[PDB]
Amino acid sequence: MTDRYSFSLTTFSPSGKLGQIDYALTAVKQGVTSLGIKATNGVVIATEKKSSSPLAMSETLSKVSLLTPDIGAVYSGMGPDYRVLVDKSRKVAHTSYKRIYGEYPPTKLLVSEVAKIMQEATQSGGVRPFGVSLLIAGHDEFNGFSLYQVDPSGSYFPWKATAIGKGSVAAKTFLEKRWNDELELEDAIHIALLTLKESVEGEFNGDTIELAIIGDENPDLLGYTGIPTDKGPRFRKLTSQEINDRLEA
Amino acid sequence: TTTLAFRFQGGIIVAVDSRATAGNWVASQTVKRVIEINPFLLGTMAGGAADCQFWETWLGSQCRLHELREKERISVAAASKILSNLVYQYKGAGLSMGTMICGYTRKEGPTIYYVDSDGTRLKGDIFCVGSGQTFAYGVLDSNYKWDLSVEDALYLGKRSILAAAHRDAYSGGSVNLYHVTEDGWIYHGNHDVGELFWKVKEEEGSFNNVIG
Amino acid sequence: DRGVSTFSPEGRLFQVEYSLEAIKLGSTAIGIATKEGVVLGVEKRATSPLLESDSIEKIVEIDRHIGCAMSGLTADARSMIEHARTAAVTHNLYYDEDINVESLTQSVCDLALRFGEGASGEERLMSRPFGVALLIAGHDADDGYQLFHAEPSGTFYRYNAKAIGSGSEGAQAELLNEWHSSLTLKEAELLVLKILKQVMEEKLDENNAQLSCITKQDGFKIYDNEKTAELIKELKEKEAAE
Amino acid sequence: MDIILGIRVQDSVILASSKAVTRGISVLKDSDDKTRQLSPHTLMSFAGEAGDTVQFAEYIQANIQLYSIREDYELSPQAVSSFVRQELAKSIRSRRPYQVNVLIGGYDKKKNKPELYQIDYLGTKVELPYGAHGYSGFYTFSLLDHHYRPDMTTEEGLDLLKLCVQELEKRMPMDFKGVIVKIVDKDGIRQVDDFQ
Amino acid sequence: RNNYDGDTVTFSPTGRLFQVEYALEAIKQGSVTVGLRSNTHAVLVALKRNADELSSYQKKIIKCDEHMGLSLAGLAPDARVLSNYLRQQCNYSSLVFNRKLAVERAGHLLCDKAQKNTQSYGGRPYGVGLLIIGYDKSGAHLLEFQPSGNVTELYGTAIGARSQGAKTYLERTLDTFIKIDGNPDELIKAGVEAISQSLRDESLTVDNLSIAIVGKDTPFTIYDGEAVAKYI
Amino acid sequence: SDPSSINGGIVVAMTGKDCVAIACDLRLGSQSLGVSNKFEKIFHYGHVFLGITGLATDVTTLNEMFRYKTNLYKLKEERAIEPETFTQLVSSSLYERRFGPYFVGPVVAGINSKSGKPFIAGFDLIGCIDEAKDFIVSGTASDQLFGMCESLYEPNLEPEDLFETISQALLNAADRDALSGWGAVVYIIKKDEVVKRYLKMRQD
Amino acid sequence: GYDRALSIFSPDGHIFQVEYALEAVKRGTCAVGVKGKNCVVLGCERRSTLKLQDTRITPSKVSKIDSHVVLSFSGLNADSRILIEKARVEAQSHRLTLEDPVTVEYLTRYVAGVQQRYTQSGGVRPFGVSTLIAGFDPRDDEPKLYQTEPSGIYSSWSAQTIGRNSKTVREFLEKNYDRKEPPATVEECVKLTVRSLLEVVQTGAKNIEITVVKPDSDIVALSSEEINQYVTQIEQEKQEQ
Amino acid sequence: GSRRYDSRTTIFSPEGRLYQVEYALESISHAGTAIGIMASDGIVLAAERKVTSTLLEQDTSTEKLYKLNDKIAVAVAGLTADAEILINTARIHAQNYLKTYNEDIPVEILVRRLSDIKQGYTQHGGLRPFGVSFIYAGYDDRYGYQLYTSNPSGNYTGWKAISVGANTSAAQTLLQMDYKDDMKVDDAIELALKTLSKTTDSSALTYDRLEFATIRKGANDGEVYQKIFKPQEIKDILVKTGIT
Ligand SMILES: COc1cc(/C=C/CCCN2CCCN(CCC/C=C/c3cc(OC)c(OC)c(OC)c3)CC2)cc(OC)c1OC
Repeated sequence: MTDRYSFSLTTFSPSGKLGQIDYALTAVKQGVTSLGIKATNGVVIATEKKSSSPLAMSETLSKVSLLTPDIGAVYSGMGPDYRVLVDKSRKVAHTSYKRIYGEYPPTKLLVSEVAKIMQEATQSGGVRPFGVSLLIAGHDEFNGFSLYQVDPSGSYFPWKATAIGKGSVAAKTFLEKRWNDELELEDAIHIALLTLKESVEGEFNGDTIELAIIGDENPDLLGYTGIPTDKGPRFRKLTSQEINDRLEA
Repeated sequence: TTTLAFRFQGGIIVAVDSRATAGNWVASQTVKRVIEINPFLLGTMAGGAADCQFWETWLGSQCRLHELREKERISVAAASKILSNLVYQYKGAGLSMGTMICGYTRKEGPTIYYVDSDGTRLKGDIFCVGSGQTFAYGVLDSNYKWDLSVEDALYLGKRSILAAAHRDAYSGGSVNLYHVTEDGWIYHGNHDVGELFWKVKEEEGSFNNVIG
Repeated sequence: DRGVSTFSPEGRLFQVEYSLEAIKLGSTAIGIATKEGVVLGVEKRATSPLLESDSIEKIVEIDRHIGCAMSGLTADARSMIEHARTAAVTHNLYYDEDINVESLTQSVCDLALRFGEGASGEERLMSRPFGVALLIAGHDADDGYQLFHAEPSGTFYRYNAKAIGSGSEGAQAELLNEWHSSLTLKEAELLVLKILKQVMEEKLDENNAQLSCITKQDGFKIYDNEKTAELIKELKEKEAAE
Repeated sequence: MDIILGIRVQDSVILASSKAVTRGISVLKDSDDKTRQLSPHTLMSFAGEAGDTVQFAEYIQANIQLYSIREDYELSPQAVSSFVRQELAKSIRSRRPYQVNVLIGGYDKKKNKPELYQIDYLGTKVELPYGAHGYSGFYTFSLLDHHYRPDMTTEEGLDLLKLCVQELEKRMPMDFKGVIVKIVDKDGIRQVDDFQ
Repeated sequence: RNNYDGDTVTFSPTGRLFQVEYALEAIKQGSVTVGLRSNTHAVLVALKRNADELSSYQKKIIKCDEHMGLSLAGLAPDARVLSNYLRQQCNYSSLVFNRKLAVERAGHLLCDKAQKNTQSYGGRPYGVGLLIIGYDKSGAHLLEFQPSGNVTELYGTAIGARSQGAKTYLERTLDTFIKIDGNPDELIKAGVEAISQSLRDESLTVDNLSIAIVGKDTPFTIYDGEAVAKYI
Repeated sequence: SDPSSINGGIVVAMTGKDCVAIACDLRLGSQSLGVSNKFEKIFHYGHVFLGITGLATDVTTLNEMFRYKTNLYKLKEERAIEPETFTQLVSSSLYERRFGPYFVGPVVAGINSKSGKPFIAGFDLIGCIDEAKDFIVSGTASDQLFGMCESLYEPNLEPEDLFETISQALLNAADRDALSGWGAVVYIIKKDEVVKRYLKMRQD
Repeated sequence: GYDRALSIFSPDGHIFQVEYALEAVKRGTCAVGVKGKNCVVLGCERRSTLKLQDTRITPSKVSKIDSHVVLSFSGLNADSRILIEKARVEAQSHRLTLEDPVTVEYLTRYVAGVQQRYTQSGGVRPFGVSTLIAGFDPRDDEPKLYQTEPSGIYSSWSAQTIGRNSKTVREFLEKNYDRKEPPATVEECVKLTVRSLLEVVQTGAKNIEITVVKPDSDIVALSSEEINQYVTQIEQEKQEQ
Repeated sequence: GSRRYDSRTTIFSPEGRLYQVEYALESISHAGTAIGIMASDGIVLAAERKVTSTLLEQDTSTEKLYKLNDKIAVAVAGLTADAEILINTARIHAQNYLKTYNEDIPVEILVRRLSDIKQGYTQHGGLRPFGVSFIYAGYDDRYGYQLYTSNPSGNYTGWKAISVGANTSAAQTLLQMDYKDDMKVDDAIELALKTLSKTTDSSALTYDRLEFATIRKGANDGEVYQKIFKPQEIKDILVKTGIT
């Protein structure tokens, strides 16, 4: 009550920088590394499930989130800002898309919509920018597979592969010299597993690593049968047994 | 009731009766159906007594505020369009008004607007309004000359109201007369239809089918 | 920094106080109240000789029995004058009579102090106090001829004569000498002309000062140049005499 | 009922509007002009509910005149009529709908074409060789369907109109006190100084 | 130098509210006025101050109902607002309940009114002091209102410029003015005598003197001009 | 007083083999009075076709509105809307007015530019979707239209066969309808091309 | 709901946001108007910051408000647009409600009022604009010229100027305008306008714009050529010395 | 109170300039360079993508060139997100115009509306301005081909050729040298590429760092085509000029 901050909290400095956006960006850099890779037939996004205390619970720490049955997201930076952003994201996919066209938004559109929410926080009265960057991976029918990065400025760009947070510069360099445009989904997973290794300081197993694929339709994950025109979600979060299983490489 | 206004070479003659009825009951024979908006503008009262008397007084307030801001006499056009526009905002709410806004400016000459609660606004030379209107029109229509004298114009307006006071059950009491010049208006008295009928009958030879 | 409605340690409203400063920067206006009427004069004070001297309006009519003189930021006074005009007319609509000079002035003053940034009560919608002051002259049947000074402090005082703007104290001191209870109206005119000529930067003439009066008989009239020019001459001869 | 007629000929548009104004039992006026000029080359005639007609007409005139000064451009007749059509379609679902019918007559100075638009109080707009609101169609449309030619002169169109008004003057119960006739061409808008 | 007085919403580290304290000071600048009461009456006497000998003297007495009114020392437009709001609650009392509003009750209303302006940002405290007299169902009453929102009932008091002279007088003659029942012309002289302890240095004219009386046989009535010559 | 019947008009749409057809009369009346013989009731936004019968003012309003929305759809999605998706857009836009609806009866027709599959659909005035693979009818002569189609219709008709059927069904139904007629238009639509023929009919 | 008091008094009694608005005016391209015996001319100065400027689609410095009254400004451009819209609407509304076009004074007084309000309202800054408003009253032959400042003050002027080096041009003007003999022809008036403008803008007949208002909605903007002939003629009348 | 934290984004400096606008213009000076040139038979829009990796997607990406109409494009220099808010708004305005008048919005009217919005952010509401400058390319039948510029002050102007973003002094000087009224679209295309070639804050100009669009009259008189160039197209035309 009596929210009197109707003036903007992000202004232009005389140098021409938007301070709060730079600082938010900075908070992202110090965040745990996460990465994405686009293969021919799928996308993988990955991050580190850095447990604070070993008394904390691994599953409880989700950093990889379904947005749409064909769209996943992951982040680096301030986790609460992300959780919030995920829920606005899911709601907007329904509210400005599913409830109007009867289908889920294409991946770029959902992205420009998260971008919109973020931009407003760099301009609306009384707020600070979000302290996160997201990688968002999806598949719609007309654009196929895609992978985007969205920053606290509201800017976003499509990537063949990228990474954000602490080990981003090393990861990006390593990714650059392993990415070709003929990777299967499976290959790109292996590469993602490699690139994560360098950035992960300590223990490196299926319970300290999170992984998602945006891939084939899983009619096993639909929950119902009888409408052949309705296939499963393309999004799939890998199991710790699944990660560990191919960690033998 | 019966109210009339018409313009001629000498300005505007305004004539009205003064009877108010509720049902069959004559509530008053003494109502002022001419509203003196300001020394240069007259309005007439028909339909709702309160609606005319109220908003035309309010009109007088708006006319003064105009003269203070703009340092000049408000045009009869502008005065009437204020009344009209107001009324039109209330359309459907049940206001009842039928009225001539009358004035004489240098820019316009003698000018009459008819304005009603339907949102109607009409410039014209002769108007009659009310239950007695159809009688007064007949007298007016067959005697109106643009070049009527002032004495004669005053008569014609008076005789037209008498005509309607006689035949219409809802008009009567007395006639109130006005002359509107460019210098403003002049009241020309209140004449009881009682006395006036007999004088007119005797001196004019009309109303032959009445025993007197 | 600090609020637009804060108190100084001496218990004064900064913004109000700073507004009185802008006012002393304004062209001079003087009023004198006689028993044959009230006179108001203002120093037009034109910026350039290309400016049309007629277009300077510092004495305005509020109702037929109420006149106004202004000094300060004169753009600020437009809306006050509007509210005063609306008030005198509204009162006449509601009561079929002329509003008292006192009450009209009290209504203008209410309009001041209505400033701030969210003072919890209703709506104090106005960023800053008015930077202009008024001499409100009038007649009514209860209190005869009357002169008022309306400040941006929402305060108002009744004077028998009062000057505001550039060289008020100069003028006021001169008024304090020349004013007595039995001044004629024609005297008060020459008197306003005198005291204006002292304190005006330029030399006095019908083109750079303007005079007005409010009389019971004729209400509020602003004098024309030819009318005023003649009173200048009347004073010039009066003053070449021991 | 009030008479609102229009016909567009070869290179001009003709509008005919009844001159009578009746309040209940009296004909208060016989000299009424039921048109407003929107642009130098666009005229709108109107008939319908008492207060609504002029209020609407003047509202539309103000908006077209404001557009014109803001752009130093005279909006095309088709554009003016799309604006009016939307304004009526808004009002039909408002708290008190303007009950006004209109014809729009304009010369499209850009296309050198006369155009005529018919729109009712509910937003139904249509473009026509000739049109009428109210009962006016019922008497005159058999006449126009017959004699109308796309290549008529203004003189021929004025004759065709003269026929229409005669049919109306003989079969219609109401006395509409004749019509005012106005032409919109490339030189703008003029009123026939004497008709019938 | 000190950083705790830019608004009314800030406590100093001492626990003080400077903006309120500053407003308090506005009062002391305002011209003196005195209140006192017996058991049958309550008098206000106020010294209205002019600006010029060309000017008028600021009315310091405001009537709130037929049984209640007040004197103002300080910023005037704030006594307008405050008194007008008092005319309202007095009115409400009479319209809705046919009950003359208790003088105590008006006191509480003023306090809560003033308090609101000392806890909320963007506001300023009231810069006016008020003394309120009235005769209600429990006799004569005198109240002292401070812009902090402090109201006290007292047999007598004074506020404003050199207020302390009158106030001291009153403290000693208390056994004597409270026992003057049924004689108002003398409760006025006693009020005028107390107000003469604060003159430095001027004589009370007819133009600057303002008495108000209210009691058992008298509705709140304000005496000015010739009507006060009697007590000079 | 029945808004859906002030102006009159009909629209019918059918599917054939790798094609669809959509047709409407050309009438706009004011009850008994014929007003215009050129009031087309079929619109397009890309390769998707929309027919609208019902109150003429709402027909026009609805067409302008889906123009506006499908334009915006293109600018954002960088593609043209498809018939399935557009049907959903129609349904939800009509339901936005559930308690003061447009008095219309939309019909959608088009070929899905990716699947090539022929699609038609119909709605009521508040947006309920009728998707059928045979025919959809709407208008003042809808019962006539229903009777005709149910008899005249075979599945998988080649485009030029389909044209004969849809035309005969529209024509013969408008002729048993006082409020339809005054001309007709037929669109034959394939993913390749679209043909639009005006029909010769009685003018009474 | 941003309602911070931006325009406030400072202890000398100045309102610094209104005064800094004047600074914005001094910066803007010069503008001038002078009253003929039976016309008014508006002269403005074309910005010479950059060229490759498209001349037919760049906003001109003079705007028609109604068909008989023009407004020219000096100062922030984006600011002036807002003021122009508001007045164009009031011009129409005034005609809609009173069945007369606005007098030049009325419209000036309107615009003035808008600016004044921005000097006294929470959450807004004053206008960085000063205006010249010219034309003729309806059914009147006498020419009108008014100027408006960001403080909301307005007044009438035989001739006047605003913006860059207006102080210079004003000097030229007061030493060249005989109030008892105003340029009693369109030519004499258009000439005197260029003489004033040209002695601050420098040779550029492409750096000058002219618009002429005559009685009854006769409003005409001249091409460079008409202006260039006016330039050339006083180069010569001067180079005869 | 909160008054302390208020940057006061809409006040005048003592020289009568607006801090945030001035500062916003500064921000835009660091953004990729974009160019608009108007020929007798078209308009060219060219722009340099500020950021590129080898992993960035070329075709799937936009940051400089956007459709407003089927008749009007913009080139963007500055804060991408701030531009999309302003772009979407403009897109809606144009449709509003089309729905009202059944005519496409004339380029200027769209441009004026959009400048008016920016203007507002510098006069009320205590918000930061948008960190965006816009080059507008479009056709209407009142003025034909038009080219406009708008910036955070809410000011707009019309141009034959113009540049925004980084190194505008260099670019303006270059266009001013080689621009001719009788220029054709193929010429303006080349002049644009070459102006970008000499102002790049980077070593050599490749296709994958460039965005390109052209507004033509085409084969059919009456219709205007908007061509937003594919990577391979930009690449090919890069070869056909003296580059690559
Ligand atoms: C002279 O004094 C008198 C006057 C009268 C009659 C007064 C006439 C005044 C003139 N008018 C005022 C009265 C009313 N009037 C028109 C009726 C208005 C229709 C309302 C309406 C309702 C609707 O239904 C929803 C509408 O929408 C369809 C609508 O259109 C928008 C309008 C006509 C004009 C009767 C008297 O006898 C007892 C009398 O003597 C004492």
